[PDB]
Amino acid sequence: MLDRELESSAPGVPSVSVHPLLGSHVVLPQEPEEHLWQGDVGTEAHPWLSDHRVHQVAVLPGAAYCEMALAAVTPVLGDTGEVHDLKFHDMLLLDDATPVWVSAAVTAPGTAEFGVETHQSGDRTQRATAVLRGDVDAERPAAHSIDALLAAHPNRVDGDELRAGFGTVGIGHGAAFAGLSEAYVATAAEPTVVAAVALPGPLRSGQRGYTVHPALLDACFQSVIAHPEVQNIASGMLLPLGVRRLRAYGSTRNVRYCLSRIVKADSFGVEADLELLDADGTVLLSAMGLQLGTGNSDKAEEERLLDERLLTIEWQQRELPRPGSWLVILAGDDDENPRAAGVVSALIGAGMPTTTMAWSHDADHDAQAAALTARLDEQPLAGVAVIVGDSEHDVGADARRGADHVRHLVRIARTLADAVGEPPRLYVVTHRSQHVLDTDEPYLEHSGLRGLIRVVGMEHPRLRATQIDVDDSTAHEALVRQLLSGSPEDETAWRDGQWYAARLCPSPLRAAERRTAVADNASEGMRLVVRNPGDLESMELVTFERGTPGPGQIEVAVKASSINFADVLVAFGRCPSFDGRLPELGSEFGGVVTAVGPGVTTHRVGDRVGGVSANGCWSNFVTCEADLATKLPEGISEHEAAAVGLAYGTVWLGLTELARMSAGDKILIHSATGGVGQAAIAVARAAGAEIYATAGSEKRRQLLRDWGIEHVYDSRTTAFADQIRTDTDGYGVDIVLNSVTGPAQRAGLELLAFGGRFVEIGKRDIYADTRLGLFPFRRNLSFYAVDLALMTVTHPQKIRDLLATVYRLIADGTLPLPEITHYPLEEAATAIRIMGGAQHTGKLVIDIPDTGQSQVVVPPEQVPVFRGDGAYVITGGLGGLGLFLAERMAAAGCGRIVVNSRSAPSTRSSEIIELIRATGADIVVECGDIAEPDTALRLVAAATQTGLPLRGVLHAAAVVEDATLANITDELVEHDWAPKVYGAWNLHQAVQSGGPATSELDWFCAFSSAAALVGSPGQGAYAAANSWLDAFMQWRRAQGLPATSIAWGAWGENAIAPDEGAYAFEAILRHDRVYNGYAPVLGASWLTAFAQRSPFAELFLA
Amino acid sequence: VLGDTGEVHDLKFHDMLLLDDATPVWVSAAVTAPGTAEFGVETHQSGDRTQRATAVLRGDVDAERPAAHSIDALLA
Ligand SMILES: NC(=O)c1ccc[n+]([C@@H]2O[C@H](COP(=O)([O-])OP(=O)(O)OC[C@H]3O[C@@H](n4cnc5c(N)ncnc54)[C@H](OP(=O)(O)O)[C@@H]3O)[C@@H](O)[C@H]2O)c1
Repeated sequence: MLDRELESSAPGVPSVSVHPLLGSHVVLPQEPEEHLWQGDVGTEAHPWLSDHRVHQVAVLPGAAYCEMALAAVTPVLGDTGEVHDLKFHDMLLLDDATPVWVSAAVTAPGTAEFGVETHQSGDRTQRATAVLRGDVDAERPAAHSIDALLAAHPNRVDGDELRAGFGTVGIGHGAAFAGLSEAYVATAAEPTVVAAVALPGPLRSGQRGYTVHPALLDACFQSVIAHPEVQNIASGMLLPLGVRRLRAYGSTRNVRYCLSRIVKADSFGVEADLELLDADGTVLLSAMGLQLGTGNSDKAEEERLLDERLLTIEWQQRELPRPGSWLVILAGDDDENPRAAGVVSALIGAGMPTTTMAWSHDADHDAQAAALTARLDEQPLAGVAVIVGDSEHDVGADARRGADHVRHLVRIARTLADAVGEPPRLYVVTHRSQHVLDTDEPYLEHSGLRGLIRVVGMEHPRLRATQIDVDDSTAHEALVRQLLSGSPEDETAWRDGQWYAARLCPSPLRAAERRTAVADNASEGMRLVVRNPGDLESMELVTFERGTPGPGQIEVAVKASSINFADVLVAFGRCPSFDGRLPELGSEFGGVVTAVGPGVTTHRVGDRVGGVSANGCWSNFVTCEADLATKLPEGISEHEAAAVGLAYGTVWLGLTELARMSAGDKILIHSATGGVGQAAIAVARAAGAEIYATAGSEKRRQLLRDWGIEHVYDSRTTAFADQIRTDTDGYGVDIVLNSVTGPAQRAGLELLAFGGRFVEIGKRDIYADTRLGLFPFRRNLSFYAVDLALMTVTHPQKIRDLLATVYRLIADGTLPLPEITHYPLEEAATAIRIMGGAQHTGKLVIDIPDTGQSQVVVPPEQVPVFRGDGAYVITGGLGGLGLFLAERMAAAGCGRIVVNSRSAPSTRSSEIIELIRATGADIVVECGDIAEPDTALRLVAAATQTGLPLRGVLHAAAVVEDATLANITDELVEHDWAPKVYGAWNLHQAVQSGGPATSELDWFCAFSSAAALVGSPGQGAYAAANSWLDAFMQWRRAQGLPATSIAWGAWGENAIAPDEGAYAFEAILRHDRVYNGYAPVLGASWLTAFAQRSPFAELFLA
Repeated sequence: VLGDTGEVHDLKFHDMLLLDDATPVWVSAAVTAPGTAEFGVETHQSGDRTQRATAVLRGDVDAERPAAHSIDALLA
């Protein structure tokens, strides 16, 4: 509109052009040339950013920081430049609004430090850092022949096919990030990829002021994965971690191709060099040294894999929802079932024509099978309820009976499957078959049937194989309610009047699923720590092995320790440290020497001492250096010294030592109601200084006024400054014990006059690199930084003397001790909530229990598991997993490993045992059929023989005979059942039967199968044997004995690897969880098929 | 700063800013206490920072709109 422009040539709105990401730019008024941008990278501001998402959560791609760095070059360094050593730190998770701060600072001419950070509730989080360089030479790589390149790379890779592959590992690329059309490759020998990238149509409008659009640059990074050497080697989650050198030669608007080159292709990561070419082949941008990789740590990769692979069955309290003839059939005729009687009466009571069948063991099964098939063809029925009979506490009997039930349910299930018409719904009613409520002790016999009904439902889904695990107390009126409601639930249970329903889920927790113990407080190590800072509920009492001290160290028996404000920040994760590592809870202590390490003349055992250590002083025993402890004088207790130490030390150092607090001079004590505050008052009163104090609460301020201190102000504002200037007739103060921050720090410096002694104890502003204006220093001011924590490492003698001098002054009575409020170790979190909320006054002391009392404690991975002072037994050790585990255990440090297998050792097995015995650890081989009882005893006696107590068992012994329900013979059931169930019981008995050597074991593990859990068709007999063995472990745990079961997946020698399972096995044992299911889950065919068929795997579909 | 109606308190000017074709100035307001903020204008040239103006800002003050006058009566 030529008119609109001429009339608008007068009222113009004041606006300025900005970068889409970087946003508003400000150059700070300081040397060196320091720049600063503030901008939004939220999904509301930049919709297209929602299309890049890791694990279904929108995150900022690596490519975004690349653009930000490239963009920040020209304004800082007014020239053509590069971006060197660009690194991506934490993963930025995007919201509707995600403000981000970029900042570049000139270090040297033609060089500048770059950095993208994000600020949340005061806490800064660095997201990326690099170096900008302008001095670099204009070395534009020569244009390429797009025709020749594409001719040299004939093998085409589709973009959608590759982006689908990214979705499996967890990385999602939406419409915006689908720029990669297709990538052309050749072989692994050829290290290059010619990719056909292009910024999608919607984003072409939004090319705006981008050096390179991050959507486009990420599509180039995707192109690197199309290389065959990358696909073959690094078959894991590859995320960009950084870029060695980034330069833009021109506009990337017309980029149509991306030429990649593999520098290095390793299992850990992939390095590559990129070049963005236009249609002609001219280079527009180059990325040398693009580093991709498995996000963080090698050990953190294992921990993450283990979590995804684990599986557990969980029971949910459910209600029967919404809105034909029936047949009730039995499994024991000589046993009169009131459940069967009551069910038939309740179905007829509901108004359904019910018939009853009496199939029992030791009966003509071919004739009864024909009688059943006749009843089905005679009348069309809706469902068939199979009532399993319960005989009449002996497990031995229930293990033998459990086989007969499986053999009999196969006979019944086979005849229902072989139906001319539409098969009716099968309902199997078992008596306390499996564990649902934590209080339950499982009734076996029916334990094996849950694996069979799961396989029958998979082999023959027409008849929806449903299981109903009933208890004695429940009522038949509520049971038939389930049969007639027709809910699609396949695994169900009844405990009292409540209906439960199973559901498969991964649960790799480490809270209740971690070992527990009880430990003495006089003996045995126990320490207090936060498993994850921020949450005070995560404050745990952990165990530690208190070892011999030395050289030049001392073990102290702590009677008490303090709670400093520093220990609160540690609890919330807000504590700053020069080391970088977050310190341990408890800095100071007061105790009695336990042991003196070789060799120190200074300390003696039984000396009452107080000191410092780190390493957690909220524990019964602390090992501290001789440099950090001092004998307490007679005038003070362990608890008095534990409170005083740091508060008075910091003050002593700060006021009387650094600031040389003279008499009469005015002192400003910030937050004077606290520990350091009360200590400051004490020495200020002693020195004869005029006190000016501050405090947050009115109640807290009024306390200072009552303590006899005139001149009290608010610590949360900058009022105190002008108020003190008025209350001193413009003089101000002399000394300032600054615990406060920000403008209150600056205001405090501006306050003190001539004498000027600013003592900063507060670390926040130092670690934040706050540019402190030097102009107030024109009056001979003196700034003092104080970090006793650091001093304890750099000059421990000065800290020794500083503690020793305050313990002397306080014991002499030269200084009076402050308000001390004791807290038992248990209520430590409560003291933190109080201190952390500014509710407290004075000092808070943690009292350590000097008693013969016991306290419940948690061993994380201090668990023994594999040890040289203990023997081990492995059934099925001469082959399969057992031989790999035995070899791994011998290497892990095990004294005597008895290996068993009914067959003699093979030629390759004997060779493996020879090299293990050659490399120290002895391996005994005692053959036998574990199904026979004498074998279990012979094994146990052999493992103990070398003066070693049995510390663990492994039940890998197994037979696998697979057959379809139609051809599952009665003999084949006993073949698979015998080693798994009879061996497990004979092992259990051999352990109890054994003397005190066997009554000391740490674990009892049993290798189960994932086929029992899901229902792999054809297994059946093997599946049922495992479901009994899985329930047997929950029963063994219920009795108190240790017990474990690991339902394994598919091993190698997509499928579990050998060394992958070794870590999982060892890990599962470090934790107190009975059922563990290690199996490759990802997005497998058998899981996607199982999730859509039944609501048991509801959480897997999502 | 204070997303509301506000007063500017104790506005002081110090050194006389002489202007050139370019004279960059940095304004800077920080919250100190609630509904209150230290305001400050300054200029950095050759390494010497020069505070050209300062004040406090208040958003907690009450809108006591002075009464309107009679333009014509006033002129009489
Ligand atoms: N080596 C060292 O550098 C060193 C040694 C010791 C202590 N210090 C520093 O000195 C300070 C006091 O130590 P202390 O334990 O002896 O005294 P303290 O009074 O026990 O420490 C806590 C006080 O900090 C104030 N505070 C401000 N913001 C707070 C928040 N978000 N949460 C909780 N409290 C808050 C509260 O006082 P008001 O409400 O009265 O303002 C509270 O009483 C700490 O800030 C600590 O880092 C430094």
